[PDB]
Amino acid sequence: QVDSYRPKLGKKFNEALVFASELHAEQRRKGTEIPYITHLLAVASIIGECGGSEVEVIAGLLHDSVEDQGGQETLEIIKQKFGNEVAEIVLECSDPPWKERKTAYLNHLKESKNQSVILVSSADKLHNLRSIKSDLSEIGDLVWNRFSASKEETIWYYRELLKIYKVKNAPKRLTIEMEEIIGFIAK
Amino acid sequence: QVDSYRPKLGKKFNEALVFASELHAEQRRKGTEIPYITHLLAVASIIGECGGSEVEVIAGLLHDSVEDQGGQETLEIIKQKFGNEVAEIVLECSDPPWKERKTAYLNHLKESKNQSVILVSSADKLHNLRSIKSDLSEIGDLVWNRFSASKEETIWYYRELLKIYKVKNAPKRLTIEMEEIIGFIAK
Ligand SMILES: [Mn+2]
Ligand SMILES: [Mn+2]
Repeated sequence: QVDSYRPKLGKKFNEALVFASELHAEQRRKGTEIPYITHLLAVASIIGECGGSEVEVIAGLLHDSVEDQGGQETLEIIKQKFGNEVAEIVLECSDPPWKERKTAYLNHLKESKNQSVILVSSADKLHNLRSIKSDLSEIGDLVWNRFSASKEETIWYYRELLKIYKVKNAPKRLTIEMEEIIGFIAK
Repeated sequence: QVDSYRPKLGKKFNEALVFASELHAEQRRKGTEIPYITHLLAVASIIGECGGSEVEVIAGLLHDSVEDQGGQETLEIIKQKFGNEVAEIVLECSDPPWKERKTAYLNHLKESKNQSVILVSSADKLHNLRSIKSDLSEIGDLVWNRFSASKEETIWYYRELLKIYKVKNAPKRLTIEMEEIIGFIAK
């Protein structure tokens, strides 16, 4: 259990792994029995594979913690454990008629001054898209029964997200695959 | 930091997250600066998404620990921390002319009596295939300069692995995607 010297993903990342898993222990991927931690681990992995910093990988593990697991009190815990830079990425990632809310979030991302937010966001969306594709191969169009929007609305939203990620210089390794999946799931 | 009641992925899984990250802290994905923990998190995620048990997800986090991070002494630590069932999956996953070694490992998987080994193995290979595909989109054929075998040998080996996973009833969500990626990377 030696602690290596100045590893890129070290003690704070390991603390974040445990914190994310404990915080989301009872949460499930919508419509399934799959533990939600699977999504957070996948997003953290993608961010790391894009050369993400420790702060960015931690923000990836925690990007759903304020929305889904306690709001402002959880944000304060994130600050205490992981610092304000992580907390600021998480808050900026966090999110009236549905279509206006979507447009507001898209413009929020478009105007962001934090490249870390674009990296975390695009990794989150890539994992969600891979998950739709995999579910389609198992249950077919039953996958769409898990969403709070139509297939057409969902495809529109992902297409708009992709355009923003391109204009904000998200990693091409992510946007290339996104574009392939979107075309696939659009039939 | 409440501990929920009997979560599927609980205290031992959280201990395994930390152990895997500490053990592999200095290891990098071959040919890159990417921390190796990214691979282990991705494999654990895939196993969980296929309905894997806690034992299976932990084995996924640890499937490269004996080969890459200390052999039999590390196996004994795995037994002490996570039990002999996890250790037995890890050992059975772990691996003379190259082509005969490959054939021996393929037959080893084919004869396995442990469905957990097939699940962990197929998740490992799916992540490796996704990684090749993503790297191809960034660096093109330079990806092949990272391997200890030719492109033709690598494609052959993945094709044979896929056939075994199908005959051993690995999850179709994994083998369907494997087959797509293999065809893509084969040009
Ligand atoms: Mn998310
Ligand atoms: Mn592996």
